[PDB]
Amino acid sequence: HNLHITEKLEVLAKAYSVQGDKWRALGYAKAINALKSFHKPVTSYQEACSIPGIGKRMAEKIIEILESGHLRKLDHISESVPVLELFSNIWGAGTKTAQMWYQQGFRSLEDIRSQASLTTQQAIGLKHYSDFLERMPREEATEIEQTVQKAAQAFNSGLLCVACGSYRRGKATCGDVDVLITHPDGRSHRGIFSRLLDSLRQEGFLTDDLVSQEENGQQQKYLGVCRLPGPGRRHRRLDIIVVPYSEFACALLYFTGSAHFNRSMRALAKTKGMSLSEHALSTAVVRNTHGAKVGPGRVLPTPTEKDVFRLLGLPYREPAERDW
DNA sequence: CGGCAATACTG
DNA sequence: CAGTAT
DNA sequence: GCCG
Ligand SMILES: Cc1cn([C@H]2CC[C@@H](COP(=O)(O)OP(=O)(O)OP(=O)(O)O)O2)c(=O)[nH]c1=O
Ligand SMILES: [Mg+2]
Ligand code: NA
Ligand code: NA
Repeated sequence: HNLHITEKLEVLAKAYSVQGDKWRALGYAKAINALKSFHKPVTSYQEACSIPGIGKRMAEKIIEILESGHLRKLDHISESVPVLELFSNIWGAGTKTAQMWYQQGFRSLEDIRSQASLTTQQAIGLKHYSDFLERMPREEATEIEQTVQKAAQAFNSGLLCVACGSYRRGKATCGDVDVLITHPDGRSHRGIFSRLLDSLRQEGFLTDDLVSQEENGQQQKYLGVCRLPGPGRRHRRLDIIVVPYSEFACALLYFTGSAHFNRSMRALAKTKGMSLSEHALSTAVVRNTHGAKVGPGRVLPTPTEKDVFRLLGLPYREPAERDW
């Protein structure tokens, strides 16, 4: 909700991110993800330090954007950054691949297309490069969720289908469509991916598969590309997860996010000797001196999302209140 | 000093 | 496993 | 980067 001083920081955060300095980029993310949820412009160095997420190092940079109106750090960002960002926006390519391609002399998508060795996923990502950078209106996301739900309830009307992610958080636009599928009887959700996916392929709704371990009967997620019928339609990313009714609440909480919200909640659980994943909320978890899990602990009953919050000693938050 | 979420595929 | 993804 |  404020301080365009962040637009200068966002640039650095993205630079460190594409370059692989993930932890540093996370630090900037939180500092920025904070300078927004805040209220008044920061006018003092000590007034910065006071904000949770901002430190002495960050404050000194927040003073050069006000006292000087410009951050000199941006003037020394590697010329490789724009290219690394270009490359890492290819679905399936991350910082490691982008850096490798850059080191190999590649500088444009034309270079990637004609000379780079692409994985199957990356070839799909490049083929839909522009489309994958666009967000769809939530109205279209509804159409996509309904298309999957109809095909699902087609072979089992008992299947519960819910659109999660940014859609459930009530955003105006959606990057992809995240559909969670389960079954109230807690058993019939058995290997339905085969039937659902082949049904969606049957009607030409699915165009490309990115992640889909279909040889496996334990498949949990399907990440792919779909496109609604008619003219003026673009390819949209689709992410579907089938979960046992037993893990419905945690799966719903997870898939709804946001990402930063999930990380915050999971971090809280850890401080309480507990653990949260899309599968369950556990207590009495044993972790070594490195926060690594050594002992599983006990799964706690979590029939509903509110239960998870309750068990964590947190007040319930509607999906729209989790848009962190 | 050293964690910063916890998990699922791919090859 | 590393890399990438949610 | 931040912070316990
Ligand atoms: C990326 C990521 C995501 N999640 C969860 C929580 C969100 C859902 C859906 O992710 P998505 O990227 O579609 O996000 P979404 O919120 O739907 O935003 P878009 O509208 O799709 O961009 O997955 C997570 O726990 N950790 C992560 O690192
Ligand atoms: Mg989404
Ligand atoms: Na990418
Ligand atoms: Na497959």
